Amino acid sequence: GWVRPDLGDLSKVTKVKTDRPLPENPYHSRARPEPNPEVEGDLKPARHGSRLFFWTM
Amino acid sequence: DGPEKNYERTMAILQIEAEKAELRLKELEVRRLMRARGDGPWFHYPTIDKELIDHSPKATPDN
Repeated sequence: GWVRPDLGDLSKVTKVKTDRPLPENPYHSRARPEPNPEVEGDLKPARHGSRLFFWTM
Repeated sequence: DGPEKNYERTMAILQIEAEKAELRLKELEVRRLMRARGDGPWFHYPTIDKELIDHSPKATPDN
């Protein structure tokens, strides 16, 4: 009763039932480093300007 | 100008200059920490962007 699969059939992506649980950390990665604290808030003009030597702006 | 105007004009000048001087000393201290520890927005030398990585199943399994 075997029917030869048609052109293109064996290259299909199929779905399989399995009881093996999905691996949680397949790469065995360490915990990632914490990101640097975000800079937030409203942008305000610089206090007394550039403050470069004698410049007042 | 009377002595009072010059006196209180001096205080206004001194306040601004004292505030700038403190900020100048604070900026140097902040720069020293950021460059030593790399935990700030400054001296943030770029690393490779991880969105460049391809996470698709590869031609072979072990990778």
